[PDB]
Amino acid sequence: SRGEYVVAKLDDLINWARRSSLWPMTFGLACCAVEMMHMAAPRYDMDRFGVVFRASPRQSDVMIVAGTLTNKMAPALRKVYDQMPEPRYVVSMGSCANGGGYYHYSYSVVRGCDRIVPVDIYVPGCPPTAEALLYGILQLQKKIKREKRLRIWYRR
Amino acid sequence: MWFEVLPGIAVMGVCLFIPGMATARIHRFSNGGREKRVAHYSYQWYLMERDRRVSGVNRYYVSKGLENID
Amino acid sequence: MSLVYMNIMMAFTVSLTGLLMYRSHLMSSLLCLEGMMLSLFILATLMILNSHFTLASMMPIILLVFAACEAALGLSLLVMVSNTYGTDYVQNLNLLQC
Amino acid sequence: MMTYIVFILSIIFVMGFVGFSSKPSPIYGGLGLIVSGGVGCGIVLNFGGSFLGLMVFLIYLGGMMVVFGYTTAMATEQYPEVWVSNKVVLGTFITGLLMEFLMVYYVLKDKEVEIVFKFNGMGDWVIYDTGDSGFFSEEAMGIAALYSYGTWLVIVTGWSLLIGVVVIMEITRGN
Amino acid sequence: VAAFLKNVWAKEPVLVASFAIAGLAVILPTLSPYTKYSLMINRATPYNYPVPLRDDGNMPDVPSHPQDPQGPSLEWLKRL
Amino acid sequence: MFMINVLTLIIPILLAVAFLTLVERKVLGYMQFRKGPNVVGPYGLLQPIADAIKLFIKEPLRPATSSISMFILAPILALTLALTMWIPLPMPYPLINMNLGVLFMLAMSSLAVYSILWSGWASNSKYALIGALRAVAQTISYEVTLAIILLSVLLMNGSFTLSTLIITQEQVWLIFPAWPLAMMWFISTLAETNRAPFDLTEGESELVSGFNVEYAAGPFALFFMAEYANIIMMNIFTTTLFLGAFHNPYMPELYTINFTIKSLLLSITFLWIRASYPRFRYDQLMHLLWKNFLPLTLALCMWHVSLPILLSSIPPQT
Amino acid sequence: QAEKDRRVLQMLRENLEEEATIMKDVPGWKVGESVFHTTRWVTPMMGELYGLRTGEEILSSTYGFIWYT
Amino acid sequence: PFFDVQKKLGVDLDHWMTIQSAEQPHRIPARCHAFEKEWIECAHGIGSIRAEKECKIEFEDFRECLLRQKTMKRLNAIKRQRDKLIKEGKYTPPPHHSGQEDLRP
Amino acid sequence: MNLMITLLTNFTLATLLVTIAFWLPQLNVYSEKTSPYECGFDPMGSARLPFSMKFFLVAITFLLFDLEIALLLPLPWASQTTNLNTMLTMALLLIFLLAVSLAYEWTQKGLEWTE
Ligand SMILES: CCCCCCCCCCCCCCCCCC(=O)OC[C@H](COP(=O)([O-])OCC[N+](C)(C)C)OC(=O)CCCCCCCCCCCCCCCCC
Ligand SMILES: CCCCCCCCCCCCCCCCCC(=O)OC[C@H](COP(=O)(O)OCCN)OC(=O)CCCCCCCCCCCCCCCCC
Ligand SMILES: CCCCCCCCCCCCCCCCCC(=O)OC[C@H](COP(=O)(O)OCCN)OC(=O)CCCCCCCCCCCCCCCCC
Ligand SMILES: CCCCCCCCCCCCCCCCCC(=O)OC[C@H](COP(=O)(O)OCCN)OC(=O)CCCCCCCCCCCCCCCCC
Ligand SMILES: CCCCCCCCCCCCCCCCCC(=O)OC[C@H](COP(=O)(O)OCCN)OC(=O)CCCCCCCCCCCCCCCCC
Ligand code: SF4
Repeated sequence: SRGEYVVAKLDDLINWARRSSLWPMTFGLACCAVEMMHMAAPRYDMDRFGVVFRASPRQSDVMIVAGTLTNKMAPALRKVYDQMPEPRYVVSMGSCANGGGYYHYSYSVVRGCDRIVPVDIYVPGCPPTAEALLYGILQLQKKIKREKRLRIWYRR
Repeated sequence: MWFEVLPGIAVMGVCLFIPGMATARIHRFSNGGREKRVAHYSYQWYLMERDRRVSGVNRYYVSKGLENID
Repeated sequence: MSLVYMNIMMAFTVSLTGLLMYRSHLMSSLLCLEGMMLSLFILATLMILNSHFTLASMMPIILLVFAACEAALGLSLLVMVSNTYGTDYVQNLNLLQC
Repeated sequence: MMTYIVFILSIIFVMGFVGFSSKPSPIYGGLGLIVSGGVGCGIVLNFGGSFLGLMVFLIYLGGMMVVFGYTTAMATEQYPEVWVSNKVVLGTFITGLLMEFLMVYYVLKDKEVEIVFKFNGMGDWVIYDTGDSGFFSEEAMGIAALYSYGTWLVIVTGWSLLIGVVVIMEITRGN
Repeated sequence: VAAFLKNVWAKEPVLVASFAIAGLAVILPTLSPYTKYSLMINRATPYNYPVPLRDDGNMPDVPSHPQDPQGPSLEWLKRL
Repeated sequence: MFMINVLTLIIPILLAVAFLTLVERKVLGYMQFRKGPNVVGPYGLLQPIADAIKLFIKEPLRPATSSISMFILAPILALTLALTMWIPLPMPYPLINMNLGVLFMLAMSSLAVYSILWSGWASNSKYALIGALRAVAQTISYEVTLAIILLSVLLMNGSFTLSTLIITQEQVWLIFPAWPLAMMWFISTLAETNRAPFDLTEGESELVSGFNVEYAAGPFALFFMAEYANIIMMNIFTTTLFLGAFHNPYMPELYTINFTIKSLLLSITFLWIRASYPRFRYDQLMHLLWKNFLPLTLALCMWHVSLPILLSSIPPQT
Repeated sequence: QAEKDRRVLQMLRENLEEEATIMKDVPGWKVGESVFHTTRWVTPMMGELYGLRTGEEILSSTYGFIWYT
Repeated sequence: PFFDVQKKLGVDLDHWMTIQSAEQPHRIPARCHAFEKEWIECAHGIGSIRAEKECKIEFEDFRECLLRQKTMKRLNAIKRQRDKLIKEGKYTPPPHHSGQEDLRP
Repeated sequence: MNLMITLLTNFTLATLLVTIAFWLPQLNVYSEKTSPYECGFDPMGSARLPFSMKFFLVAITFLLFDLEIALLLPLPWASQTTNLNTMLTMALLLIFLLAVSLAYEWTQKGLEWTE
């Protein structure tokens, strides 16, 4: 049908616009934020791919959990994720933001950021290098590209 | 290198070339191939109204020359 | 007279009855003062431009200058009030009743 | 109904005056005074005084901006009233608009009204002059004659402004 | 007064420049010989119509034609 | 027919704003030893399209504690004032040939501050209030010096008409006899639009985002295009004021090309200034214009009002 | 000046001749009665000339210069 | 008290903006210059008590020139009668009053 | 005629870009996203509290100065008058009084910020 082709092309267009204009949030906690700034360094140059940091959650696309999410910090992270407009993606990077890392058995460490916020991409390492984080960003772009929003809306 | 800032800037040049000249082209289309006459002072407006009345077509840019008189 | 004269005079009377009944706030009265000044300016320049009195065109703008000669002054009569009390209510200005 | 353009602008002028003279909150009073100044400069610009309208627009925009800074600083409330948060403010705004539109309807019916003076109902376009003004606008030459003729006015105005500056310094001192 | 001038030029040169510009702008038009040139240039600009006078019979200073040699000419303005 | 003229005025300036975002990102990257966007298309030509489509399919996020009417009116007023104030600029023939275009642009530049002020006040947040009051401080810092600079530089033109400014600069540029006024005007235009080093309202260091911290996508783009159209209009205004090009009435394209490349160089100079300077404090900017610029502006105003009388060079008013 | 003088005299005469045709059955009316006690010529007012014409000429005459761009 | 300093010292301060018949810039005349000139020349030196009843014709004509009340009343009556005749269908507008008029120049 | 057409066109083009931005996408509103943003934690107090200003004196000075320099704006046209010495003297006197007022504000520590 022609309507299926139309909604498929529109879905491709909006996925291209959303995946080529990722706006992360300036939000770091620990070592992995230093590696994120080294991904923002002139060598790797995230702004080539349309990735540009934005300070406010209201004008941001994704959130990169870079560091250790402790017990005193989790409500703040949850509120910051809640304030972001849809569609919203979370990239968990580093061992601390994945499963607690070095501090899995600590009393005041949340064992992974999955317990607080939904996570799209898990980036392993301590720290995962700027090349690895750029690879995770490109993997997130590939995941956004194969979204099927308008096709499912036409099917539903 | 640096010269790759020159394509997009060039597009900006086109984006700053289109409007203004278009107004001139518009000013060369409505006013019959001449500039749009300016009326900063009331004497110029009175001359504009006299020309519009004397053209006979209710268009001030229709210029009647010395062949009109006897 | 004309019609716009009636409307500007009605605006002046509206701002006058806005000024004369206070609503426990000094800034609102200052805004009413500025509105009456604006209405007087508009009426004066309307009459002057209608009657072709060119040499009186110095009148309104100069008039407008003296607007600040009270209006900004009113603000300088507020900050001490707002240093005397935490707010700028006109019911706090009742110490001179005895 | 384009011949009554100045009348319509004056209707919006009194509408804005009713809007800010009901005193809801000085933010929205400032917005109403900005709207009133805009339509007033439109009126006087329609009468030919473009310089005077632009000048009063600029002056009142600057004054209202300083006022807004003051009310944000000093004259504020936990719950400001927009127009309907207070019964008295909404009520007096409604009766102001009702009186204005009643006067409009009465003057648009028999083209004559008696409020204390006597007013017509025709548009103001009748009272214009039919001749030209040469190579100058009268209002520009009139205000430019402030320096060639009005030496006394310039002297007293400059002295008043300097004394005003000194007065502002002296009042807000504290000791 | 040289020490005061040097100190105020080392501390705040902007005020020194402003006061020098102000002093030149105040004392200079009274020294230049070209102010009267501005005076008759402003007076020689014809805003209004030169309304003629009735010929009573004894007016030797005003001409009958604009091309007559009598009258206020502006060859000085063309020369300058 | 006038509809065609106004749409061909307002659509290319939106395209110019989008490609100004592109040029800003790429030039600012290249001045920082790195590359700008080049992966979206051929040399990154499709990045503004991706940004614009992305921002208009996101959620608007109107807050609950914010007065919704002013929250909607403020970006509309910002974009509107950014649109209907490009008109009196002669390019080389203005769309609206106002007799008092300079005062019109002054008044509508004073009016555009209220959009920032009501955006800060409407969204119930402390950072927005701080941004709005910093905008107020910036306005009272710059406005009087800007107006006196314009008055002193218009004493050689003859009148407030922007169309006659080309005729004034037909012989020589106006930057040669008024270069201190030109420098002070450039700093005033930098501080007017809240551009670096006088940002002070969208401060990402002292604040998070300032007055537009509660404005999500859709309304947030309006402030961005308003700001960028404002910087282009300041560049064109400065070019017309101080760098008047040769105008041929038979070939307006010569003047169009000339002031286009001059305004492009002025915008490049704006971004050149942006990448190289630390942010001013907003009390130091207040003491910058009121103590250093203002006395020199007064002295230069007296000099420029006593100069043409001194030299029999009073310009005509017709 | 001569053209303007003849034009306004023509317009005033045209408005005067059609005033008698419009107002002939009204009681107490006098056609062409002045409002000034003197017989000196006064400058005609815009309502006296364009009082019986269509609105396009009104907008061209009393608002044409100010609204012109 | 009115200490008339200005005529005592011969110094002109605000006598030029007092009336519209004074020395205007570039000899720009007011719209009612003749009426005000006649009223001032009529009521010069005779006192206000005599001038209120001896030069009332010139002052009434000047007030009519200032506000045009009677001209508005006459124009309103003419327009009302014309609209009433149009509504009754007894009157047709002339061709020169409808747009196709061919003015003088 | 043309100015209100341009104003209406620009107002319509501005006001159409929000109703497109509102009614187009998929919205999901809950009572945690639209809270005021205070860097992850809920704020203390309201944003309608008195925000004690410091530059009130310079604000009043700007209130006077805006119109006191707006008196100086007809100085181009004032260069076209026949009487030129009087105009030059009055303009120089006006700007001199402006400079005297500014210097009096500067010397009395009026430009400095409170607290
Ligand atoms: C439009 C054309 C191009 C313009 C230039 C654009 C490109 C260059 C841009 C450079 C970067 C600007 C970034 C922002 C900078 C902000 C700070 C700033 O501007 O501060 C201003 C600073 C302020 O100084 P400050 O901030 O250091 O303050 C010093 C304060 N005290 C002294 C107390 C310590 O300077 C000025 O205000 C100077 C303004 C221009 C002066 C021009 C003088 C001309 C010559 C006059 C005569 C001199 C001779 C003597 C008299 C002779 C008489 C015959
Ligand atoms: C009945 C028929 C019509 C039916 C309705 C549909 C009409 C058309 C809708 C828009 C176009 C739909 C197709 C969109 C692209 C689909 C293909 C795609 O995704 O291509 C990917 C390619 C980049 O590939 P990438 O994965 O990034 O490669 C890695 C790089 N090493 O991407 C590219 O190379 C670039 C893709 C560019 C897409 C077109 C340009 C953007 C849209 C412009 C028009 C709309 C917006 C106009 C302006 C709005 C205001 C700014
Ligand atoms: C004032 C001047 C303003 C100028 C503004 C625009 C500047 C840039 C102009 C265009 C520059 C080139 C852009 C190229 C985009 C990428 C095209 C492309 O390769 O698309 C491929 C994509 C997927 O196709 P696929 O099926 O994978 O191909 C099989 C290959 N073996 O297929 C698709 O994505 C589908 C086809 C998309 C085609 C898009 C073409 C460019 C559209 C740009 C929008 C504006 C156009 C101009 C508007 C103004 C003039 C009218
Ligand atoms: C609730 C919030 C507000 C929502 C609505 C917002 C609307 C847009 C607000 C921004 C624009 C405000 C404009 C204010 C008036 C500006 C006047 C102006 O631009 O004048 C320019 C020009 C003067 O030139 P001049 O010397 O007269 O030339 C004649 C000889 N050719 O003039 C001319 O050449 C004359 C052209 C025709 C003029 C007609 C009369 C004036 C029309 C005014 C329209 C209404 C303005 C309302 C402003 C509200 C502000 C809050
Ligand atoms: C008659 C000439 C024209 C006069 C009228 C026109 C003036 C145009 C310029 C207007 C200037 C307005 C502002 C003036 C402020 C002066 C007072 C002042 O603020 O002095 C302070 C300053 C020392 O700085 P400080 O005390 O630290 O300041 C606090 C923060 N900086 O103190 C100083 O730096 C000293 C300031 C006074 C001495 C200046 C000397 C300048 C000499 C220039 C060359 C010769 C000029 C000859 C003309 C006569 C000059 C008196
Ligand atoms: S994962 Fe390792 S590098 Fe990253 S924050 Fe934890 S300890 Fe630091």
